[PDB]
Amino acid sequence: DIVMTQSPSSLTVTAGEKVSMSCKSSQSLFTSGKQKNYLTWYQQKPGQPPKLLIYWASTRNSGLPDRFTGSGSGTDFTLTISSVQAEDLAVYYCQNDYSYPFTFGSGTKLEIKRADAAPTVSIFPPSSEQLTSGGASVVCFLNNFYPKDINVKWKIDGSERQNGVLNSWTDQDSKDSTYSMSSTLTLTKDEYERHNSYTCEATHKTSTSPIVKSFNRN
Amino acid sequence: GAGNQPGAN
Amino acid sequence: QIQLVQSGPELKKPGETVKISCKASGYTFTNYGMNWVKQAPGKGLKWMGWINSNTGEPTYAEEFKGRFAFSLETSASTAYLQINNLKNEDTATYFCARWANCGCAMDYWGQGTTVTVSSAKTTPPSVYPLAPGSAAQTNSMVTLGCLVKGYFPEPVTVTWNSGSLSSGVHTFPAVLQSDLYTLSSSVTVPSSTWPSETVTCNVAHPASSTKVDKKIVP
Repeated sequence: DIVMTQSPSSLTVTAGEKVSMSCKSSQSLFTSGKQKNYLTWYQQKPGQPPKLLIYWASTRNSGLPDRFTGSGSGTDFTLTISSVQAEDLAVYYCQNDYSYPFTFGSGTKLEIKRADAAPTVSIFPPSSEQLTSGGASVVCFLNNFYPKDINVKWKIDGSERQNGVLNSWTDQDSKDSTYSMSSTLTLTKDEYERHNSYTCEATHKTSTSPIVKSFNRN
Repeated sequence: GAGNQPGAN
Repeated sequence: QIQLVQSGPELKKPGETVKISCKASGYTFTNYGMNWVKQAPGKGLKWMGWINSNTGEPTYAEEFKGRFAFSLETSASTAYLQINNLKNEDTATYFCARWANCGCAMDYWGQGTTVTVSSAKTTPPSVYPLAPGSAAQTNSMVTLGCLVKGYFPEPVTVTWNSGSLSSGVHTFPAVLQSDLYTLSSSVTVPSSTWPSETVTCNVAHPASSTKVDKKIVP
């Protein structure tokens, strides 16, 4: 079958710069009969289905912004974005459309470099609907930071706990290019109610001292 | 116009 | 107004049979063939095959012969994908995609159908509000959230104010601590807006059919 090789696998740019990504094919996709290259470029944003960008290796799909340019012929093809915006965060795929099987490439992932940003940290005690149910989950949101690398510690009465904590990172944001993460510490009812002070502390690249949020029992 | 005849053939 | 609407997410056990529909609207159904594309979680696109909307004859890729079947219902303008003898490698999102009028690209795509294969049973979630302990002093912004715990399987759709509150939302990816998933979502609104105006967390778990609106009052 025809193998479609995509390069680079991943690349990271600041908004406003130009990028180029390559798609090479195992067999030629040019037919002289219509004088067209049967290669397609699709874009897939996080969580969405793939969106058609360029067919016939150079023709834009209707409504496409003019920063996207397809190029190339035969076996070697290129997709170019003139000035990347934060919404251009995506995986770009090429597809052989010459012959069966109509195979895809492995894709090129486009990520964004932003300025450094400290997380906005929020701590939340468990709901009464959960507390009367016997469970408890204390939640900590660390929103809109860059870069993705971050560390969270949980302090119960000053002593640090790591058991029963779950962490989750969002993807890079399509509008402000930041990352966010949530940390959830899940305990039982009486274990939560037999201590008073709960502290969520966050260490990031932006500050040498950690950002600390806390609460007490009213 | 097809659509149901895809590719170079 | 060309639209491809696929059926909802499915949870099956290993060895069973699943049928995904893809209903087409806005165009003449028998002039465009229907492709099927598989996407395993965190992976790329794999073209599975296509079905000719005029003849009914399907063509499948080599990995997808034997356990996969394409079908048509021209009276309803619908394409069908059937997967027999489900394995854990079939856990993926499956897209239907219409062949373009050029014969060279996939013009329009369905939203995707997530098929999850697991022996675990469907359990509805518990939804809890996440309110700040201390009122806003001079920060001018308030962060709120809601926590969805103990659900299986994925996915759940979390919106705020029925989609009207969409800027400042972070929905975090679910983590599977046990055989149950837990997800959390955060919204950041101005301190003038809340608590004067209402904000509600809308959660949909279609496998259990558990649409829930919850206000975040206290």
